[PDB]
Amino acid sequence: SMVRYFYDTEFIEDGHTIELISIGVVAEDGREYYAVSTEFDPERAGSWVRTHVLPKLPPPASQLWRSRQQIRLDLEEFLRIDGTDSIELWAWVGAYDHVALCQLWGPMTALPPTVPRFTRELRQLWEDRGCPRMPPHDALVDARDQLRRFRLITS
Amino acid sequence: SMVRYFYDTEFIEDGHTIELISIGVVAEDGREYYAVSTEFDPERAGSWVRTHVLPKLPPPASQLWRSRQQIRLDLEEFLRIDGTDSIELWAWVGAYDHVALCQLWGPMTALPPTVPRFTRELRQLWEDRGCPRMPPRPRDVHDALVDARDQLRRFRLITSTDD
Ligand SMILES: [Mg+2]
Ligand SMILES: [Mg+2]
Repeated sequence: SMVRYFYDTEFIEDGHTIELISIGVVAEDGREYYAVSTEFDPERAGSWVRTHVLPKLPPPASQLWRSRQQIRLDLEEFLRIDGTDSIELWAWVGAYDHVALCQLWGPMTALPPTVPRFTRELRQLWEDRGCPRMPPHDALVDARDQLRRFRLITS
Repeated sequence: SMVRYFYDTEFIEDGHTIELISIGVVAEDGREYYAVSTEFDPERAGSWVRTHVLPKLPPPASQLWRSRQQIRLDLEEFLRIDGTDSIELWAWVGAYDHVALCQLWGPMTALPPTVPRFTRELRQLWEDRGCPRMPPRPRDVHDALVDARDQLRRFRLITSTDD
């Protein structure tokens, strides 16, 4: 069968690279994943990220802080890539999010075979369904909200 | 009061950067844009890009070869970023193509206000309509302008449907 995952990332981007700060992913079965990268340089954060992203992060002793390799491994387990379920990825205005996600494996040719090479655009579905009314920058909170919006849109 | 632009990019992406090779854009009113960047390093190309993308590029002397700044300016004009129509960007999937297009303006904060921050995905629209049988993929698919043209043709079939 098919399982949908809704995700969001926070990152530092400068028109050239995208340095991942955090990633939240929620499956439609209710499972949740959240991690913060130990490998981004907070000194490179612009004012917006420094004031709206970085203060919401966990304290530094939290086990939520993980290396990029750990996050990759954690996502391979979370997405159940070794099993037979098919995977759909969804994000809201997530072009950069998709890149940040794929770059945890490398070039998009390094993606595990069962992870799709594109992320469905939740904003597109929303508009396609006539922009139904939905409810009123932490990545797991945002990912959770995307799932909630999908279920409303598709109800 | 809205105009749809269908686009494709070709690039060298290595898990860190996305270095633009070319971009093709087709407006649903028939207008076309195509340019090839003078700034990507062809030696950095992988074997797949070397065989499928590079040989379809135009000769060095072609006026199609342009700087990144020039492509930006050209796109500001072509998309009519200061016009009254709203702009819709469409591509087969967006993601890497959307980042490659938008990095023409540098960081996300510098994208002109009227350019949308997402690209509508034809692949998603095609699936949402029940995966209708489509025409075959054309002769030179990894020529960015050929790709964009074909995307518009598909969009029209997917939406000029009986539903
Ligand atoms: Mg986001
Ligand atoms: Mg492309």
